[PDB]
Amino acid sequence: VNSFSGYLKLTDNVYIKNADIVEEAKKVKPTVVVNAANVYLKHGGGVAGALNKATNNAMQVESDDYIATNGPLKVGGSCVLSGHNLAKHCLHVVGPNVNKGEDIQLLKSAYENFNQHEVLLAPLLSAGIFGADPIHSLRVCVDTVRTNVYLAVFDKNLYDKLVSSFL
Repeated sequence: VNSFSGYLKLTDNVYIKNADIVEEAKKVKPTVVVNAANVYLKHGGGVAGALNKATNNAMQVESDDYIATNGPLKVGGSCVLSGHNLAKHCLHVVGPNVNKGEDIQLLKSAYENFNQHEVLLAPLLSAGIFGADPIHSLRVCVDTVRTNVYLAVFDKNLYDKLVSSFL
């Protein structure tokens, strides 16, 4: 049993809810929250900007030190950093950004990072300002992630379309 509430069950391991991931993280304090990161861990907008704002910029300060030591992530890659006030850990995952021309086949590689964690609160990778089709992102998630994933979808209209169209 876990703390996640109000989710629709899509599969054995994937759950979905219309929710603000920031407000959901603050309520649950999950072991892992996933950030929709870029390779520079520059948390300007979208999910990343909202998560970072909720940490009072402490996520960005920690991230800048990580990049100064390690250099940029790979598209499809990830790193584990602090979850600050939101979670124990934040898994920063880089999905391909269609608005930069990145290979959508890298979306499966991105979701494979989730399999290193037994339970996660996450957004749909490469959705929103990363430009991919969220219906596609949900299909790749279901077909790639084997651990227990609780998906937060900010937009009510999109949530209802994801559920209605789910095979």
